[PDB]
Amino acid sequence: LIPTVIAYDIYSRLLKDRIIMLSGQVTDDLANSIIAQLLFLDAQDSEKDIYLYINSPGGSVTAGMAIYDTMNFVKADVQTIVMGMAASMGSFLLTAGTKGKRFALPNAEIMIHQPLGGAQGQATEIEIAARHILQTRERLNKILAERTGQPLEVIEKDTDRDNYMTAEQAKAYGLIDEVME
Amino acid sequence: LIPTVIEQSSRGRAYDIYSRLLKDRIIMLSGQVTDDLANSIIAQLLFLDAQDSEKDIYLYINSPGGSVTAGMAIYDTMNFVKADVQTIVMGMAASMGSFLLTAGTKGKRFALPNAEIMIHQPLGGAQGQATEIEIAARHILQTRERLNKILAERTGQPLEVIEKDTDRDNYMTAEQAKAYGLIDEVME
Amino acid sequence: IPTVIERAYDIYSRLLKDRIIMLSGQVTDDLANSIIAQLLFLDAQDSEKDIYLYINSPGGSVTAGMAIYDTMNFVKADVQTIVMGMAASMGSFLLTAGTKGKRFALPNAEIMIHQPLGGAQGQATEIEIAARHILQTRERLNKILAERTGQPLEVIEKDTDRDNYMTAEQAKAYGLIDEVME
Amino acid sequence: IPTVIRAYDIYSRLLKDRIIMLSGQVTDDLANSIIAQLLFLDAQDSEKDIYLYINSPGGSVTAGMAIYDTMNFVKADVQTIVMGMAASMGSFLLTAGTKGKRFALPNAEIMIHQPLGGAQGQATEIEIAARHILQTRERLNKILAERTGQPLEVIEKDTDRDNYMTAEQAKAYGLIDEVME
Amino acid sequence: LIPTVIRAYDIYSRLLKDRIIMLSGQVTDDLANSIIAQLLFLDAQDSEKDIYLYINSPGGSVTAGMAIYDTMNFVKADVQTIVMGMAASMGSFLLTAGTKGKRFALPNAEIMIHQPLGGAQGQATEIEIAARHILQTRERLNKILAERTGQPLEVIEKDTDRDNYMTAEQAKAYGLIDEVME
Amino acid sequence: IPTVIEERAYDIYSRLLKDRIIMLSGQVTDDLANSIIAQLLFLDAQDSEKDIYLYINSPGGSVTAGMAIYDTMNFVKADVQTIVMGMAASMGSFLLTAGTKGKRFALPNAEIMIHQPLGGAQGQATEIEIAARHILQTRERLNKILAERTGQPLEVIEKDTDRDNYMTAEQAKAYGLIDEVME
Amino acid sequence: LIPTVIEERAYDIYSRLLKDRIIMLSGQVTDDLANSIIAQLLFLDAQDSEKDIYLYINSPGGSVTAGMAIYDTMNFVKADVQTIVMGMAASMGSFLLTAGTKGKRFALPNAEIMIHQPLGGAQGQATEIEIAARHILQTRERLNKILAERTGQPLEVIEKDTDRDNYMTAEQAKAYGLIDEVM
Amino acid sequence: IPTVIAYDIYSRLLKDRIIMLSGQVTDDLANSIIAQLLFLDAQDSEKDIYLYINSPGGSVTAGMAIYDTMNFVKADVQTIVMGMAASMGSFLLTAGTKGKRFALPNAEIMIHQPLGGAQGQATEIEIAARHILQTRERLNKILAERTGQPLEVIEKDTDRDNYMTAEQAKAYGLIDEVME
Amino acid sequence: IPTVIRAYDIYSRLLKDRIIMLSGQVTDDLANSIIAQLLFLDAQDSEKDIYLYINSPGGSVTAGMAIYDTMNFVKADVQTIVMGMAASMGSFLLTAGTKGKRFALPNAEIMIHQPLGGAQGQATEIEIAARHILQTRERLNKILAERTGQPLEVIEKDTDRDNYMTAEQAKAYGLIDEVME
Ligand SMILES: CCCC/C=C/C(=O)N[C@@H](Cc1cc(F)cc(F)c1)C(=O)N[C@H]1COC(=O)[C@@H]2C[C@@H](C)CN2C(=O)C(C)NC(=O)[C@@H]2CCCCN2C(=O)[C@@H]2CCCN2C1=O
Ligand SMILES: CCCC/C=C/C(=O)N[C@@H](Cc1cc(F)cc(F)c1)C(=O)N[C@H]1COC(=O)[C@@H]2C[C@@H](C)CN2C(=O)C(C)NC(=O)[C@@H]2CCCCN2C(=O)[C@@H]2CCCN2C1=O
Ligand SMILES: CCCC/C=C/C(=O)N[C@@H](Cc1cc(F)cc(F)c1)C(=O)N[C@H]1COC(=O)[C@@H]2C[C@@H](C)CN2C(=O)C(C)NC(=O)[C@@H]2CCCCN2C(=O)[C@@H]2CCCN2C1=O
Ligand SMILES: CCCC/C=C/C(=O)N[C@@H](Cc1cc(F)cc(F)c1)C(=O)N[C@H]1COC(=O)[C@@H]2C[C@@H](C)CN2C(=O)[C@@H](C)NC(=O)[C@@H]2CCCCN2C(=O)[C@@H]2CCCN2C1=O
Ligand SMILES: CCCC/C=C/C(=O)N[C@@H](Cc1cc(F)cc(F)c1)C(=O)N[C@H]1COC(=O)[C@@H]2C[C@@H](C)CN2C(=O)[C@@H](C)NC(=O)[C@@H]2CCCCN2C(=O)[C@@H]2CCCN2C1=O
Ligand SMILES: CCCC/C=C/C(=O)N[C@@H](Cc1cc(F)cc(F)c1)C(=O)N[C@H]1COC(=O)[C@@H]2C[C@@H](C)CN2C(=O)[C@@H](C)NC(=O)[C@@H]2CCCCN2C(=O)[C@@H]2CCCN2C1=O
Ligand SMILES: CCCC/C=C/C(=O)N[C@@H](Cc1cc(F)cc(F)c1)C(=O)N[C@H]1COC(=O)[C@H]2C[C@@H](C)CN2C(=O)[C@@H](C)NC(=O)[C@@H]2CCCCN2C(=O)[C@@H]2CCCN2C1=O
Repeated sequence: LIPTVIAYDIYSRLLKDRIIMLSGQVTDDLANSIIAQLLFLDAQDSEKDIYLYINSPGGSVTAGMAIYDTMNFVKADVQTIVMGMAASMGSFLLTAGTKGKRFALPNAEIMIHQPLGGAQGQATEIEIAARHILQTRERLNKILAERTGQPLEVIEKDTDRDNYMTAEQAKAYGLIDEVME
Repeated sequence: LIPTVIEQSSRGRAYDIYSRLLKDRIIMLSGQVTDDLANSIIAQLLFLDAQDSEKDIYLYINSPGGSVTAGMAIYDTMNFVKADVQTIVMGMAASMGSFLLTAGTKGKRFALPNAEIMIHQPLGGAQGQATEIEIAARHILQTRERLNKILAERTGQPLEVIEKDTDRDNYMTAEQAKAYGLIDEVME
Repeated sequence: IPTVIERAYDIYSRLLKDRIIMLSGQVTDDLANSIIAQLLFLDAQDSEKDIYLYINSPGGSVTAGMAIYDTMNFVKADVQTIVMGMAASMGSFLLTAGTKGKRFALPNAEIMIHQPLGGAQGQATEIEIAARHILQTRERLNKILAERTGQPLEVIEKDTDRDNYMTAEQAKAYGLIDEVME
Repeated sequence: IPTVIRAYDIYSRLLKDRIIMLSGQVTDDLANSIIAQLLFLDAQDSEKDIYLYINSPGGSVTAGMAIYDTMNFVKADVQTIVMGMAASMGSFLLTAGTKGKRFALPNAEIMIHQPLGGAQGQATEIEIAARHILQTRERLNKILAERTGQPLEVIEKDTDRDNYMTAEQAKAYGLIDEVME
Repeated sequence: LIPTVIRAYDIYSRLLKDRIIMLSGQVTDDLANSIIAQLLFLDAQDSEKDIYLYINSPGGSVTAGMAIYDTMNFVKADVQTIVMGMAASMGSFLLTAGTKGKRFALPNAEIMIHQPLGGAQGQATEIEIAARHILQTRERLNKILAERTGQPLEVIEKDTDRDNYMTAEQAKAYGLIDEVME
Repeated sequence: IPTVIEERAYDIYSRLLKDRIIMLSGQVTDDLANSIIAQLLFLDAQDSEKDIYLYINSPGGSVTAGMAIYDTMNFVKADVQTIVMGMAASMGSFLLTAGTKGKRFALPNAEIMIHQPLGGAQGQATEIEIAARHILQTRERLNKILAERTGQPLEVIEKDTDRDNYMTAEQAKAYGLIDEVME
Repeated sequence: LIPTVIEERAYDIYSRLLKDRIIMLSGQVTDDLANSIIAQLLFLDAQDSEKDIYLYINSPGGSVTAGMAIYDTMNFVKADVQTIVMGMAASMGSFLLTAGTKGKRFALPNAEIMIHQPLGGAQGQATEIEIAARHILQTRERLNKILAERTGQPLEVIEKDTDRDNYMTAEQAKAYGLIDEVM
Repeated sequence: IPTVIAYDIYSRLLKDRIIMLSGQVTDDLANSIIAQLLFLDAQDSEKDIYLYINSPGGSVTAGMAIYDTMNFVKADVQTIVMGMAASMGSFLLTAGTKGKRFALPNAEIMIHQPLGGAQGQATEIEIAARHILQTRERLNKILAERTGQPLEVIEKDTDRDNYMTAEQAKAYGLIDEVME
Repeated sequence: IPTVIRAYDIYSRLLKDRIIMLSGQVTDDLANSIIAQLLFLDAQDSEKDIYLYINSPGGSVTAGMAIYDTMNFVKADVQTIVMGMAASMGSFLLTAGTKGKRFALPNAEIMIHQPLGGAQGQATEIEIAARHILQTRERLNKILAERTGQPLEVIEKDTDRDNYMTAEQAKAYGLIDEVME
């Protein structure tokens, strides 16, 4: 499945030029790999930018926040380019790229919505899970407000249901800085 | 299952066959278009344009289609790189496969003589509350409209013709696809 | 299912002799057919005496419900509705369709209103057709609710956007029912 | 299924008054019951009407055509009332009621579309199946044209995809004669 | 599911009092047993009055069908056959087995004729036995079709090679039935 | 299952049993065997001078259930006529040919099949040897009975039951399984 | 499962055969297999278009479009492609066998060759089924024309002969025109 | 799979012209065996090839592919059964070069008729029946040649599963020697 | 599976010192590996012994016989040590080691019993399969008789049901020569 060039596998070759591929569902396993790569790249050289290409429908909130926190932590600027899709945690990591350096390819789809979950058990247990997810929504929304410049109450209205945006629409909304042609 | 080839070289080389073809700027797009496939193709397109933007890239396609967004990722990458991207369909290019075929640089889109090409409308699914279904319907109709506009540009056909011709599964011969504008030449 | 006694009825049939219909569980085509048959039979037998429709239902098929709704309005007899336990979705719709002044809830009944649920699969065109259909279904039901409750249509839309659980007292205040019976 | 006092089950009591219930999916089993009932009622008295109440999403084309052919066979007029839903073969049977005696309750849903099927195997086998279903579409559409007064080419455009109609829309179109309030 | 009519008969039993037999759905051993019992009972009761066999069937077991076929020919009474909806495979075979001059189709009936279907697994010898058996079955059924229709045997072989759908009128023309009844 | 009126109301099979007809249809199981046996016994008690009619449409089934029916047919004082309609295979054909001689019939298009017993064994070598001895004894017993019922010599019955052997009604009359084909 | 051979260089056995211009087409024809065969065909022609390519076939068939991709590639490359069937070449396997350069299509003496019509399925609305039927009939017609050209048989003979599964001996296939010699 | 000093053990045996045929005969196994036979003949047609067989059989056509390849190569192909050679396994055993077909003393050899299945219309079943009968006839003729037995004996003896001892198989003509 | 330093995997290192590990179920695949190893080691040097460590619950009769026949074929003496368990074909291969050189670790379990099998179908087919498995039992029992010095009829009585032995019991019986402490 994965070609080699002269000897690196193609993804490792891209990493030599400070490119990280974030593809598919955001899981603990993917997060661990992205994080290792971000750390390695910042140790090697904190003056040169990192490029994070994103094509993801989302996934684990916590796995995403681990990547998010690691992006903010490294000294180097992290540029983000969405290609294809950035939905849910994918769009959250897109908008976390260093401001001025968050891009979408012209036909990318960006989607924002509320966190999804489940709770089962006694009334008390369901209340604890409800509190937890609502706190998670509130924390992510505050971050979105800061990343976009939109006020908090606008982010709440706009994430109530699945909200699909064009690359241009996302630029207008504040999620990205430029559409690259 | 995947054979390897050796190169008698003065610096000291064993490639798997697909990697040997990539040395000569050929990319194989085979099977269903998924996020994993898209990622590989995109990496390969980027790597080849970095290495040399003056020399063409050759994208061989045999695919029944797949993810619209994965496809659009590849489409946008083809247009991004400085190098011309030639496209050859062998066997089948259906749905997103045919869309990528016709996205090759104009004048350099080919079909092997017995290739099947098919175009249709996007497929999807939605479940839930009326409002959730309305959102999904809007989204897929916007996706149809965007892909149709690009097809109009890529083929020269007017938009309203593209709409009538993608309403149902539309199979074409390599010759029919040349006539229609999807490709430039049938190669013997 | 117990029997009572010289004629011998099953208990539900004995209640039907006194003009009581039990609507229990999911609203399906089979249940609708039975309810409708019972409504018709009771009206033929005597249109001057009221019919009592007891409801404990989480909902079900919109069209099966509408069949029952239309039948309730068709028969000359007044149809009183009492909710016991639950009336959700098409259940609450049928509750509020009872003759005005004769729609009741037992004190600890749960009433719920929301939007129709569905699914669509296939080509963009097919999805559009299904979307139009379910939105038209939402609109037609919401207009009927507006009439039944006295609430304006736009209030009904905001209030059915998500699952909206109500107390018997809250439902009386909202106009779904007329009285809470102790 | 409740009983009423001779002691009848409720559906059998309605049959004494010449009402037949067609509910749920049109299968061979359902068709056989409806057909038996239709035949019985016509034998018993051909001067008095039969009332066919329909709530059905459709089903077998051939099982439907068995009912259709029987409705036309019996001397007695067959009135049809849709309550809830008449889709596909359900709507076809609705419109087959005697003209002037086809009704809908006010909130009935009526749907018309083209026949559905499948075929598997050799090219020859697929061709035979394709010819068969196309001939079935053509026959049904001709009958619909007659039943509605619409011209054949209108019926073809209008059954191309799922076509949902209001009771009022169906009266306008010719499927039914009256909406009963 | 099955209504009753007033002595109190279930609807199928009431039709049997007037010498009508309903053959509906798949032809199985169970169905064959019922049809056969009914045919025998009716002939014992009165051999001078006709029997009416309504058919709506996609076919089924060859041997179950042959049991019904042999019984139809055995009884002294004429057996009229009417197809309504579908008579495919063994269904169409039993349709055409009705007494000549009294085999009917309703106008929109579908009739289908084809070859027998089967399977065999095992040693070469076992597969040869099974092949010989189903070919002999085909040949015996085709001979009887030839006789019932007036078509020569080699025409019946060409025409049953693949699924062959016929209109009521086409089936009249071919000899399978005598009249289309309006 | 339809019902018929005489005012007495029988289910159709029970009406046939009033006239001494027993239906053996489908697979021969312990449950079916129990019903057939009860009916045979009842009919003989009621009157041993009048014949019993056993209609058979069966692909076979349990050897021991079949043998229960066979033994009961021979036990009862009344003659048991057998008519095959459709199919009589394996134990079905064995019961067909067990009818009283001179009164075994086939409808003209009936299929009759004879073969060897089928079985299975799993476990230790000793356990499989036990099972093999048992099924071979079963084959030998049934073949002896078939030889007597048909008039064929044992060695012919062995060659002819080695594999599935389908017969026409006429072929089964020629072979000795039945007495007449009834038109 | 797959042994290796030494020459200071170590090849897996299939790769060693590819060094001598032999391609193995084994098992079902899928998009994955087609992609591998095609890569190999192109690589070998680039490396030297004057020396022949040897395509060994043991396949029951598979995807029509995957097969056509291999077919079109065989015709594209400058080098002659010899084809040898060993064991089986059925459906798309026999199509590829007969696509080898004329004069250089072989069968091992006990090879089985089978030709038939394309297989498929269609589900949905009448319109959708008509589209699918048209497509598969066009596919049959295209393949049959090619077979006519490759064998010398007239088109109407190819249509009668592919109506049902048609198994041929190596000698029968030589007689029919699908191959040139039995080796 | 252990290594020796660096070959994997099967590859080390192939350096000495030994091919292992183990387990079910499938298209994948046949492909590997065939590649190995071809490679060994190209490398040297004067030195023998040794095919060790432990197999319950499998695909008739896969087997015939191997059979035809054994006869094609110029080198003599010796066959040794160890454990089992049933159905196509026994057919390949007896295809080794005459005088060089062996069994280890406790080997089981079994011959029978081909197995198959058909489903569908009477015509389709007839086609399948003709095909499997032709396959039986072809394999039986080859067995007759390979063993020296007359065709009619091969037909009676393959009617049902027929298990043979290494000594019984030598007496019958399937192999030449039992090796101790 | 660890490696040790040339760099061998641990099993390959043991094979350099003429040790073969027979572990788990005896299958065609396992047999093929063992056989290849036995052959390789005899070609390399027929004067030095081979050591076959056994921990196996048994498996395929024919696979086991393949290993048995190979052990007898090779010029080199094959020592056998059971560790843990040698049941069914495992114990058969244990006792096939060169006499005087068959060992058990003190707490090894040895088990002998009869062959297991199955047959389905016609009486004739079952008789064939019964004859075959009885001939297999007789052939194995004869070899056990020779290997242990017990008479055949004792072997038959003693393999009739599962027969578990201690290392000491197995020495007494003749299956092995020594218990090694
Ligand atoms: C226990 C035995 C009687 C069971 C009751 C059936 C009944 O009331 N059907 C409703 C129609 C209906 C069906 C449905 F499924 C749901 C629904 F909401 C309404 C009905 O028509 N009631 C009539 C009396 O019945 C009839 O006239 C007849 C005879 C009866 C055996 C069944 N007719 C009907 O189905 C039809 C077709 N009704 C009519 O023809 C008349 C004429 C104009 C159309 C409507 N009709 C009426 O409304 C009559 C006139 C006076 C009031 N008026 C009923 O109550
Ligand atoms: C509604 C009434 C129907 C009940 C009839 C049952 C019946 O006919 N049983 C068979 C035995 C039998 C059972 C079976 F499961 C299978 C089978 F092939 C045969 C029977 O024995 N019939 C006798 C007359 O009936 C009896 O003597 C009684 C009384 C009855 C209530 C049931 N006896 C029996 O079960 C037994 C054990 N029969 C006997 O004990 C007598 C005495 C000597 C031993 C056997 N018997 C007979 O054979 C009698 C004398 C000669 C003929 N002879 C019957 O027909
Ligand atoms: C291990 C490395 C070898 C890779 C081999 C690639 C190759 O041979 N492609 C085929 C086209 C093809 C693709 C496919 F997917 C299936 C198939 F059957 C055929 C090809 O066109 N070969 C050319 C010569 O090679 C090329 O010109 C190049 C350069 C190379 C890096 C890959 N070019 C191509 O892919 C294409 C598209 N070929 C061309 O662009 C030329 C120019 C005009 C359009 C078509 N071309 C040809 O037909 C050339 C000219 C004469 C014949 N003519 C080849 O044989
Ligand atoms: C062996 C190494 C192979 C790596 C090649 C990567 C490459 O070409 N990325 C595309 C961006 C892209 C990403 C993607 F995921 C999909 C896609 F279609 C396109 C790219 O930007 N190419 C640049 C040249 O490279 C860059 O400037 C860098 C450095 C490189 C290690 C990766 N940069 C980027 O990812 C970004 C963000 N590009 C830029 O920073 C510049 C500055 C302004 C924004 C966009 N840029 C360009 O377009 C540059 C300027 C001129 C054209 N222009 C490229 O071709
Ligand atoms: C409501 C009660 C129904 C009772 C009738 C059943 C019946 O009609 N059986 C068919 C035979 C038959 C069985 C079957 F499973 C399928 C089938 F197509 C046909 C029958 O034989 N009818 C006879 C009259 O009935 C009988 O003679 C008797 C007595 C009765 C209790 C049942 N007999 C039979 O089963 C048999 C074996 N028939 C005969 O014994 C006579 C004598 C020679 C053989 C054939 N027989 C006749 O054909 C008789 C003589 C005159 C015409 N002739 C019937 O109609
Ligand atoms: C790592 C490389 C070493 C590979 C070793 C293989 C080996 O030892 N095979 C056994 C045969 C055998 C196969 C099997 F699958 C199971 C089994 F128990 C035994 C073998 O034959 N050993 C011979 C020496 O080897 C050979 O002569 C050759 C050449 C070698 C590459 C493989 N020959 C064989 O397979 C055959 C067929 N053996 C012979 O031809 C000779 C001639 C008469 C028949 C048996 N032969 C021998 O026994 C030779 C003669 C002296 C003793 N004598 C071995 O030890
Ligand atoms: C080629 C090797 C690549 C390894 C890259 C490691 C790295 O970048 N660690 C992050 C911490 C971190 C961990 C994590 F799991 C996620 C995440 F987002 C961030 C880091 O803090 N780097 C330091 C550099 O100095 C270190 O101590 C590094 C060296 C490395 C071998 C491991 N240290 C650490 O684990 C941590 C935890 N660093 C510290 O604890 C220091 C001491 C006080 C607390 C915070 N620290 C720093 O902030 C140091 C000093 C100033 C900035 N400051 C780094 O960048």
